[PDB]
Amino acid sequence: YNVGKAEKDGEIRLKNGVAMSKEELTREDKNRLRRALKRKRSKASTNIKL
Amino acid sequence: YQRFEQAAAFGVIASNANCVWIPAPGQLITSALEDVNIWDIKTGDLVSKLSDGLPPGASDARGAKPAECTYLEAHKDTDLLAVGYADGVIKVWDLMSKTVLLNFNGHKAAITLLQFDGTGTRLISGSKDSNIIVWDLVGEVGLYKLRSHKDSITGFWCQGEDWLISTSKDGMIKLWDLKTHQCIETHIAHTGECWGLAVKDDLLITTGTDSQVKIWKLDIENDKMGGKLTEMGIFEKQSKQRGLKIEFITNSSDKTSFFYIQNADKTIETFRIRKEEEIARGLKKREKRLKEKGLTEEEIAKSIKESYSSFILHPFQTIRSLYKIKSASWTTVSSSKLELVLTTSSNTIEYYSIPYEKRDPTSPAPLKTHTIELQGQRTDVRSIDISDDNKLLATASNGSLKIWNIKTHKCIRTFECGYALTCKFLPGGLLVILGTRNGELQLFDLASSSLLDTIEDAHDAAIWSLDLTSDGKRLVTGSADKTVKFWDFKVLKLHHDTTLELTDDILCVRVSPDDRYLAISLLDNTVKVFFLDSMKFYLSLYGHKLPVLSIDISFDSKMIITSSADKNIKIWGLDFGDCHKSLFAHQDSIMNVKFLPQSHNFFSCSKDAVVKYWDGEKFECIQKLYAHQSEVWALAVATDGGFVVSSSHDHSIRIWEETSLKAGERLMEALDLGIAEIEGLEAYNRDMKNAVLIAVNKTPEQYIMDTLLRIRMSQLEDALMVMPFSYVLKFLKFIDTVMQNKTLLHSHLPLICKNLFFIIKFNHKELVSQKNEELKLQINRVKTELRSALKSTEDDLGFNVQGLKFVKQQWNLRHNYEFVDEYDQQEKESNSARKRVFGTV
Amino acid sequence: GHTNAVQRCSFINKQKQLISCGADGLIKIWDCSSGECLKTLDGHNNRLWALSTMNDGDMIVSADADGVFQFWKDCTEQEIEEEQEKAKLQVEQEQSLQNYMSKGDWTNAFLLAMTLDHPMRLFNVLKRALGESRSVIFNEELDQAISILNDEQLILLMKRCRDWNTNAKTHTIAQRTIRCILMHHNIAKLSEIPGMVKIVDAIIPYTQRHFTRVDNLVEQSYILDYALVEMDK
Repeated sequence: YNVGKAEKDGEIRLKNGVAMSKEELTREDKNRLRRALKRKRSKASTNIKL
Repeated sequence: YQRFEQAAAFGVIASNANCVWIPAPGQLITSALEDVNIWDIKTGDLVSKLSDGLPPGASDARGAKPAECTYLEAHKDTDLLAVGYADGVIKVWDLMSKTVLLNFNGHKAAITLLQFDGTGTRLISGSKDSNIIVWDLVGEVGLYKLRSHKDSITGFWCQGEDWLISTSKDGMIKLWDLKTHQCIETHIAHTGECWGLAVKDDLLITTGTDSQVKIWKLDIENDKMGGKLTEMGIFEKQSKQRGLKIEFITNSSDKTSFFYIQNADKTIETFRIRKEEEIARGLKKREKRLKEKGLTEEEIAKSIKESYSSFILHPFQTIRSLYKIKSASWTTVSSSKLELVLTTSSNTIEYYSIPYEKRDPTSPAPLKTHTIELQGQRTDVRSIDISDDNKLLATASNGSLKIWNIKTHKCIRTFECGYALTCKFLPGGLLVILGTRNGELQLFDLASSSLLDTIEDAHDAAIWSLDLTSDGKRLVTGSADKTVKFWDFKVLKLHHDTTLELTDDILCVRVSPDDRYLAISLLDNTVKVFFLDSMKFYLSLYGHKLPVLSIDISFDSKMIITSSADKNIKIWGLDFGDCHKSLFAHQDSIMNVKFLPQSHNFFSCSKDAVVKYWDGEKFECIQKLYAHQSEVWALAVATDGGFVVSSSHDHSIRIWEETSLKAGERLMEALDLGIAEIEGLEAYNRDMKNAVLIAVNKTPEQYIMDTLLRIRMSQLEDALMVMPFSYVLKFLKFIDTVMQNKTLLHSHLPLICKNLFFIIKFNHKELVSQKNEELKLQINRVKTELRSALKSTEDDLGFNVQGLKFVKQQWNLRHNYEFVDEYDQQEKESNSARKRVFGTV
Repeated sequence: GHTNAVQRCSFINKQKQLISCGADGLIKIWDCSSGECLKTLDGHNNRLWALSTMNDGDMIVSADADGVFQFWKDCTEQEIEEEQEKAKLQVEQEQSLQNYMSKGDWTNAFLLAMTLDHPMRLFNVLKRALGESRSVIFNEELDQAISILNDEQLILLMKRCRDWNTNAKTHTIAQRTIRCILMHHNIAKLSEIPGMVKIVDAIIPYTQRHFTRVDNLVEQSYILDYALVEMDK
């Protein structure tokens, strides 16, 4: 068993085992996680006149 | 080159902001884009104008459009005015000194609401960025931020230092605890956006997008973990549009309360709060009516709850205005009458007086007592002009024509006209001619202050452009009817001379200064030049992708400029019609271009709210003028070239006049600080029988532990080797003190073990040599507790592995197939067993 | 957008929308203003010849060639009301959860986290409730709460325990919760819960690794004993 992607769409699950529901995450965290996702994928006449 | 700076700005009475009424009908404070105006209601004249400074066009001036005022709040007792700007900047203004006192920058978007506390020492600001920040005026700092809301703050209520209620565009009403900086309660006020919030005692009212209006009782001291906000009832206002603002006012003599619901339409609906006895009296009467109707007692009580709102609220009166309303505020409350002041979106101020007696008002409609309308134009100015004397500026707008004195900036005369599109002075500065959208030509006389003549059938369609010859005896008008018509001035009346039929709609017509060329722009993207005297075709300029909107010809009749909706300015040679250069000038359509007199330099204005000064020979942008907030529709250049006048969609007319430690080393420092405190307290306690730690708010054990965590493991072993033995005894004392705290020990048990065992192993020889009896006892205490903590984690693991194995085994007996033949079981287990694929070389 | 011939068409919701039936048997609701398919209703396996509407299409009747009638009723307002009520309850639960965690009412915060499915808050509730326990498994109230958990909640909790167990920095919270489940639940019932054994299968191999570690830490700890005997000499 390897902890992988969350089965629920709303949930976010990381390889370390930390799971976060998107509802609870604060907006700054949501952006931070979104940016972290980017890095990992990258490594792998009338109308006119008036 | 010389620099152009904003000499003056006028024509704006009330911009996109709220209005503040101050007692002396009293004065009114309203926003004028980047500046704030103080008006006198009775006289209708501007008392003063607040400008921070740094006029547009200066070298020190910024390269972006000014941030307009968005919300105004004044504290009456202290004569302080707080002005919020669309960039999230709060400026505190001194009304007496008319100067800026404080400048707060904490918001990332437009400020939606400001509010002084009762004592006037703290300012709460809400912004479109969904944050509420409390500012300390005396400290000139931000105390704390409130960051629960997920959309723009529409309204909030805080009359006490202890509690605050906020409303936001996400549909939530949130109760805040100012001493804890946390949100305590959250309710969905409305299905969509929640816009209005007004609180009077326990009574609370909020407005959503629809006509539904909710009532809430505010039992602040409920302290049940819930119910500080509970829904009372729903009452429907007549206006189906959203409610923007709600405000209470109380009559001191009669303790009666009134409030309004400013709608997005042209309606303000006022309401009266029924007194408690009247609620009781009404309740009995309705119960008798319902009882007479034969309804059961249970049904009556439920209906009374359904009709709860009607008992408290009485629709008082509805104020109807010709123009959409932008903001409103109570002015005075009295038994005789009730007065309101509002600002419309069409740049005017209206004062309403409501005389009333007892329940209902005396008049069917409110009385409009005062209006401030002379110094502005209701609709946007489509065309402007400057007289030859450079003293009178004619501004033509939909429904009205106004003339201004450039020196006093005050409107002299106002004329009622059609949807004016083009306006120009006749020679002498005593007459004006308009080209209306209905195809009419209107001639006004300034001295007579009346319209002399109208030519109803001048054109079949809109008259887009209108120009005069240098002599001023001939008139040229270009219209959407696909014709150009020549007119003569004969004593004064206009006579049609000739008609030139073209193939497509005409957008602009220009006559060269010397009266030789006539340039006409067509909707098929082409500019046609004709010889004025003979009307013989001369050239057909081509290459513009979108229709040409303005044309202008140099004073020497050598160059012709064409600015089109394709964002390009093209400069041509009239001798051969060759294009000298195409400039990608603006970020949107360019509406007007004008040559400076006696020079080839020209100005350009576009929908991007930027006026640009160009050089005619070098074809570079000399200066960028950022002062307008919206589209610039028209432009005009003085005959002498001393100043340029621009009129924009924001109802503003602007005149431009020509002028370190490493790991281990950090750990040793941490040990010194923590163990200095631990040893100090231990000595103090024995006898009885620092700044850094206080700042971080951590115990000595936690402070050292955190330093250990921060050290990267790849550096930890080398960090501990650098430590002297004297610090190792300090480290051992730290581990001893951690042992008493069982919470910390089990939080970081593996880390403690790795560092402790490494320390002992590295310098075991020196540790054993020491004959300190105290040290022997520490290692005994450290040893026993480390085992028990490790054993406790050890026993829990062993219990679970054996228990979970039992659970697996029981399921196998009940729900696993067994094959008596051993060979048949082998293949079954192989198939059921998990399979993983590995790459092999 | 129709695969086959369209045999009926009628306007619904005044000018806003149109409904069409095709020989493919698919009823498609389009938007007149944008000309786009908002919804597709599929209750037939043959051609549709007839389509009746009433109250601007609040109820729609379509008959198959086989003889099957589908009586459709509008439920947009019914659906949105439920979502509003669900959202209103969720907003209450979220706020109540934040209050309990700030107050430290873990026995209540645990229940809310379980219903709301907030794995992070659930971990913090158990983590700092365990920390207080250091100073039967968690405490009397919270141990009772775990015992009451039904089959659905137990499966959800054991899934979190599995994931926490994989990490050596967080396994301690997983073991005590698993122990709490074993000590306060009928072991027979846990086996029959579908999918529990597959969850249990992943837990044991990691539990054994954590067992091998810690046991080594105990072995290493006897350097203190060898230190003490040396100092005694």
